[PDB]
Amino acid sequence: LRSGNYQEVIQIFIEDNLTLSLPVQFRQSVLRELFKKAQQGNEALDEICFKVCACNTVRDILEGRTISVQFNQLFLRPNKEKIDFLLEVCSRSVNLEKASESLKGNMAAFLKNVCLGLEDLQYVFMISSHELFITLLKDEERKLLVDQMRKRSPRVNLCIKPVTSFYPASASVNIGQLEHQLILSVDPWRIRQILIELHGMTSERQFWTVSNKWEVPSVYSGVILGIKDNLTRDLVYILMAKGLHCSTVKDFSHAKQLFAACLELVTEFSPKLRQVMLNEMLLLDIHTHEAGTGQAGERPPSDLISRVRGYLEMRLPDIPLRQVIAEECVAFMLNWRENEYLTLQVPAFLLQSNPYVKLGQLLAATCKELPGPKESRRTAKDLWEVVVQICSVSSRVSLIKQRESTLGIMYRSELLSFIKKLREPLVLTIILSLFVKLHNVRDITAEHISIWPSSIPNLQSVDFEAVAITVKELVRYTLSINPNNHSWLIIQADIYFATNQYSAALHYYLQAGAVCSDFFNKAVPPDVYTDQVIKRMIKCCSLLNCHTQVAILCQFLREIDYKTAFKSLQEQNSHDAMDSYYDYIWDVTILEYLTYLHHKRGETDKRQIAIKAIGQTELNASNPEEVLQLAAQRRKKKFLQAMAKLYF
Amino acid sequence: FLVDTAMPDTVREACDRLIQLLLLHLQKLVHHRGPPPRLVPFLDALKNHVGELCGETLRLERKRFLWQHQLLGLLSVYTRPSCGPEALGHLLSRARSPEELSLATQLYAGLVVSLSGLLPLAFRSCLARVHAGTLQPPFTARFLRNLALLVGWEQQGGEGPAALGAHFGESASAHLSDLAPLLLHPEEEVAEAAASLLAICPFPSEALSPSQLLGLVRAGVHRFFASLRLHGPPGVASACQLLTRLSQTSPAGLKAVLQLLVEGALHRGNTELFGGQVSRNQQEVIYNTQSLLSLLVHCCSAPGCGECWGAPILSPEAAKAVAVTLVESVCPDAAGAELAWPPEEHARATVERDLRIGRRFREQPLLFELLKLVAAAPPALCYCSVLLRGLLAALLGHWEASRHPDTTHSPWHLEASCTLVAVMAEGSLLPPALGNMHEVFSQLAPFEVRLLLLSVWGFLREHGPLPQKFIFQSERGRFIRDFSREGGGEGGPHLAVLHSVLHRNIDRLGLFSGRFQAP
Repeated sequence: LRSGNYQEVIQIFIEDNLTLSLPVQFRQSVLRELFKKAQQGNEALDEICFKVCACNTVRDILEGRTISVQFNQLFLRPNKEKIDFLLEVCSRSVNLEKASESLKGNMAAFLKNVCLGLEDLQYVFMISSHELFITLLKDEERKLLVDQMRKRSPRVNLCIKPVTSFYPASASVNIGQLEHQLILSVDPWRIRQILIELHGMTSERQFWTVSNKWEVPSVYSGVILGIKDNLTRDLVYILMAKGLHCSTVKDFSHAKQLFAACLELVTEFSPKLRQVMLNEMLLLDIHTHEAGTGQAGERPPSDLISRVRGYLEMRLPDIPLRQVIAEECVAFMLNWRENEYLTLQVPAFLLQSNPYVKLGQLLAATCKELPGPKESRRTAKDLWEVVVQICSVSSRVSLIKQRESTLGIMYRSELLSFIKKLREPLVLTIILSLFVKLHNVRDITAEHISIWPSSIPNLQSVDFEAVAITVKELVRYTLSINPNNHSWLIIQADIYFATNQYSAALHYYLQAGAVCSDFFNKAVPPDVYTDQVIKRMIKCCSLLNCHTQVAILCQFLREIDYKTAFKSLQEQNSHDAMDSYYDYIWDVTILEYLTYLHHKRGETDKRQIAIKAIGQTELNASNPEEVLQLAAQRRKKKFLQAMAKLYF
Repeated sequence: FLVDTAMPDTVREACDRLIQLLLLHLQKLVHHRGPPPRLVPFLDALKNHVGELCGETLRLERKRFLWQHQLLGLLSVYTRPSCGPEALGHLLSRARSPEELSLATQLYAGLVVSLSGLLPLAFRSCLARVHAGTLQPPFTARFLRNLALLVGWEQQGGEGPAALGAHFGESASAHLSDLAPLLLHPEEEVAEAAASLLAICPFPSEALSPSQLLGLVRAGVHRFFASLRLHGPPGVASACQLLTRLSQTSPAGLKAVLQLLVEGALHRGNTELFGGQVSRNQQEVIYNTQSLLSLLVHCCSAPGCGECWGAPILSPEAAKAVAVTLVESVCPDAAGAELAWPPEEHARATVERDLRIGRRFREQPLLFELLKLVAAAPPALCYCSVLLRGLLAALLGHWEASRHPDTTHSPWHLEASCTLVAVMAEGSLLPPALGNMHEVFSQLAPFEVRLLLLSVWGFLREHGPLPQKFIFQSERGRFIRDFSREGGGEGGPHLAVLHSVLHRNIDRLGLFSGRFQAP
């Protein structure tokens, strides 16, 4: 070790594994010092560290002792070299036919357990093929290990071709069989061939109607049924229908193939069909990008953005247009923080023509001006009137029941659907803040609220029922899009506290704390367990009769609400395990009140429990201001985790 | 009758031709004129027997599966209620072979070309049956394992899943919160089938909710514990994978997985698997310990060749979490939670707490193992300084009260001192010169080892197990405690006592002088 000849030292350990003359603590110490040397520099010492560790582990197994942590660390990335060196140390130190049954059984069980810890199955063969492994255990459990480990990751094969009993005796059999293949078909070229032969066999029968599950929008039905050629019309209809159906079932590649085939087909004889199909291809590319290419926060390939910009500035009246394509384009712009274009580069006529573009421009303007104290208001206002006019009723009448007679540029259902297409967090939270500001005019805490006006015009015309529907839907959707969003959990908990769903309110306050803290591992930041939030979970506990929880939650505040804590502790109709939760009370005054409360009621056992709870050196009020704070925060954490278990 | 009578051979071929014509005519009637949809009374009575039809199709007889599977597809396309997901769910809950399962994929392919969202509805139908008295737990475990088969078959995606477009893993990804109660399901078939599914079923692409994550981790650790009590080391794989994947969702998921595992393991239940006091075989304890240490190191190691002999670095944050949960479980009062070490005169002030820590260590040998795991990350052992000082004080008191002329009459205390010194030196809280001291513990009378442990206490007073003394070496990514830079970190005055002990017992400690040299 002084001279650095570590290989012969590893050989000494291998040989001593036979004799056990070297001390085990000596082996541990040299292993530690070798690892310390490897941690500083001399990267070649990592191999020596594994070698001495493997020898130590094999000896420990022979002496019937546990497997070291470094042994599993070194097999976190199993290698042929590592595992073979371990196996040869295993074989060279076992001393077969003279090791007795103890060494053999221990060492064979170690071989099993090192087989178990391998992520790669071929590693588990090349141990199971090791001679010591085959000699050590038995002649019957090896196949058991191999088969029980094979079904760990068994290979699954599933026929994807739907069965077909295509037994061609009559023409009806053939026509139905080819219809079955076409409907089971997913590739555009096979569809084209099937339709060509179907037209060849028949005289004048169309073939776009051999399946009612194929669907085409009505805005395109007039322009798609006007094709003079029967076969071309049939093929275009089938390609559109199956492309849309594949888009519904998230079969992106097949839909793209069908769409490319129809697109290259329709260029020869129709410009209107070509333009409609370019719009469809743009929509498919947007959806495919957002589904597969997105899902992790990566920018568009900048060519989809150019196509979206061209489609927004298209302005062609002859082409049939789908409002869903424009809505998806606006959502695509809003999700990838393309605020500059929607704010400045958007054409003027598009705002007055498409309400979706106007709403997107307003949202981009109100999101890009957030750092501005007064500049933000100039657009947050206009957004406020446009949204409140959307959620208003002109002239018993209900916005949800009618879905008309609204003063806004969009229906409430259309507004909700458009918001549902947005994933960008800033836009989503701005919409949440706007609708929450609409919720409390005629509470709940949600971020950027002072940027919207308070006084509103035509308060009576505002159907607040539709507004409340929209806000509950939006909070649940946002909690779905980011389950680990603490502020949204606070919003939902405030809602449930307002709706007297005090259990669900407590539960969502706890989710918010588990997000801010790490399941209440840390002190939950006071900006989220505010005095409001903590007092509302207090009130939820009170109204669920979780009164001792009220007491523990009363001290969670900046000032311990001794009034509400003592009021709740006085309650005897409790569903919160009064005596089991006094440990969570770090406050001496609350526990003293508990002592007097239990003494006056004759509860000798509870009085003794509370007295012992006070009689703690850590809870002494004379502690030097650090023991008490640590005890208070640890009781906060453990009480919040008990609430987590009792509520989620 | 017609199917059974399609297999007088003139009547048999008349019936085969009849069934071919009937399948093709039903294909015409089910879905045509795409104007109310066509009504098939034949299939209108078959929606009442779609489950029985699936059962006869899963029989997979020469031609019966072809004919009856085509008929199930036509029933699914025909029935406006779309029994296609119902058929798929009954297949999944009653298919017994990968070809019986292949019937489901063929049905979906024959239906995905005409229907949408079939698998999610099949899954929810099966699970609604499951959590009720329906789909009796054999059927439940069948559906669980068949959905696991589907999820994996998509996950090993080839032409099958791609042309199918099933999204089996993604479709099951939204049903995580139903399989977790099935982890708590009393039927171990159901429990472990849900364990397998959740282990491989991808988590929500957005995130895992504090409720979702907490319940999933609770059920995963519950599966781990029940299967470790029941099945042993080889039987925790699905719960372990589910828990580790839950750990990789977020640092909150990691710490939740580890803390639930710790609380359940240090619980009075699940403790006989691990040498905990209140006769058990030692081999099974050793290899259960290896099992959860493997799970712990898998969760703790930073994911992601760094040489063929190197090992992944354990995250100091995960080992710090292990240290803090260790401290909470063993020494909860933490009246002396400060990491630096107080004067040895304070030991008599906290005799009860330190004796409680020593008794907890004696009852549970697994505590030392977690100490070594924490010491694997250099900065993490600083947070164990309370437990280290308590164990050191308990050992010091025992050696004060040890009247034996040697130390072999107190095996537990001797090994506890040796292992405590080894843990402290491994975490680089002691210099190597003062860390080789545990080897000569066995050849010393109690007062020499007491003075030696007092020297350890003195060194940890002068230096202190503080994370800020650990400089993060970015070249290798591991924190390094440089005792040379600390000043007197090689035990300047602390090695004097050790050398005096060596000199006094030189007749027995002569050959060990090489472990305490200055370099």
